Amino acid sequence: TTALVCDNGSGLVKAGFAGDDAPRAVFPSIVGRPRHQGDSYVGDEAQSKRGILTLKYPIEHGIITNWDDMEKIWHHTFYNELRVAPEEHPTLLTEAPLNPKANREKMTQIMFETFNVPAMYVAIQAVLSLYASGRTTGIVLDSGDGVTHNVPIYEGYALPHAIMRLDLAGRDLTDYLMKILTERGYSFVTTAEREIVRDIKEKLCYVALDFENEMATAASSSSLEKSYELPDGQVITIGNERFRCPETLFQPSFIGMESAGIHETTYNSIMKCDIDIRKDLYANNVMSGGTTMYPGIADRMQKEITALAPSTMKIKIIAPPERKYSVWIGGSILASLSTFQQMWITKQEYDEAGPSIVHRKC
Amino acid sequence: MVEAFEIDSDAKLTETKARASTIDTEKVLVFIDHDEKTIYLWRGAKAELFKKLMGTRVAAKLSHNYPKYRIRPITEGSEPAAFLDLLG
Ligand SMILES: Nc1ncnc2c1ncn2[C@@H]1O[C@H](COP(=O)(O)OP(=O)(O)OP(=O)(O)O)[C@@H](O)[C@H]1O
Ligand SMILES: C/C1=C/C(=O)O[C@@H]2C[C@@H](CC[C@H](C)/C=C\CC1)O[C@@](O)([C@@H]1CSC(=O)N1)C2
Ligand SMILES: [Mg+2]
Repeated sequence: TTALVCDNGSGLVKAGFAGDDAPRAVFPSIVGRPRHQGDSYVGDEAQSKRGILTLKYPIEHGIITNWDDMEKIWHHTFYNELRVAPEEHPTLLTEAPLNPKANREKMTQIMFETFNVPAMYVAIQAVLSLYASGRTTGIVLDSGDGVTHNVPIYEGYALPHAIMRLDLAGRDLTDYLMKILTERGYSFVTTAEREIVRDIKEKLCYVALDFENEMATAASSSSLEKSYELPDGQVITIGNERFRCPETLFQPSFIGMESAGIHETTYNSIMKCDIDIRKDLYANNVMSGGTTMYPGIADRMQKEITALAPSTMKIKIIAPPERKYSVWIGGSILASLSTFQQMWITKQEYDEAGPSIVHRKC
Repeated sequence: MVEAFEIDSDAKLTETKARASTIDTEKVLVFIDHDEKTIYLWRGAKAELFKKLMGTRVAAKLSHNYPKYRIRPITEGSEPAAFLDLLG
């Protein structure tokens, strides 16, 4: 009778039981296959053999694109990670902003017809993160492994006409750090070496408040350079790579994208909303996702938004300590609300209407 | 004339008196300004998510009584001047 919460990311699955403080199961959203003879392994079991296996990510840029492999991830989630029978548990799932209607229907079809869930619900990831912050109005910056979104939300509901999508997130930043590390003579190329650079990115990168000055003083700076110990015991040293990497979020041309940066897409998103709610959005900028973890990102965002907004506008950037999992925590909170029990889509209702019911109740 | 309600922690709607001291950071309140055909939904800074969610639902039902009134969600610390004059 306990509800399940599953947040399917491009990089990581966050799954657990409604009412838990945090996701019990966090594991890679991959399916690996051995190269020879042209079975499969899911999640942690795929990475444990990352050498002999070819990896596929079933979710790309937050959108499910490989449904057979997605089914394996859901089966793995239920039976291996959570150790439940899905037909016994209402299941709350998440989706990306602007998820196509056919995808939402397919997800519902699979949950009821393949896994026989007794009930389910699909919620927008950014909406859950706002709820987790204690708000029903605000604008969320959700940046994970595969996609970044700006999502304005008013009185509980996202405004899809004003949502911005940016195909720039943590995986692209890791790839960029790999590239600029060649300037110090370092070669990181393989899948495993990419994982090392991801860890370097997470441990040593930060967002400069004034990028241009940070660059110009990088030479004379005593404390910019940091060391990192590799698995084999070898040490590397990096300097301005620490902040050039996540600067890409504000200057996507660093990787050859001419999209605006996340500060500008935040502004553009707000400007597509009605004048009378912009003040509420400026005062409630909530960040979520692993790629908003960089030290300094909130202060830089405050600075940039202030330069674009009206001079008298109250601006506040909220970066919760739990933002790596706030989407999941929001779903735990929602699925535990007594008022939400009417919002579940039951098997009875699916058998009557079919997958189209998800558009009406979600 | 002006009325004032409160959305409780146990979901009820209760009337309250509609001036100055009723404001408190942990409440969600509704004020009906008949002169301006406006329903103010006031949320305090420390209002828990589930009163905010239900404050939206309470304002919508009260608005069934006055279907052409304007519904204006407002927040502690940044209320419109018209609202401020309304109470003090
Ligand atoms: N401390 C950190 N600093 C910088 N980046 C981090 C940190 N922790 C995690 N990340 C990055 O966040 C990404 C994973 O975050 P998250 O789980 O929110 O993504 P996701 O939800 O799987 O992807 P998406 O939401 O884009 O589909 C990875 O790229 C990881 O490198
Ligand atoms: C600890 C951890 C973090 C993460 O975000 O991992 C996810 C999922 C992972 C899947 C491949 C990896 C070999 C398996 C598990 C690593 C999971 O790919 C990522 O590392 C990708 C590749 S590099 C990067 O920055 N994002 C992100
Ligand atoms: Mg995510």
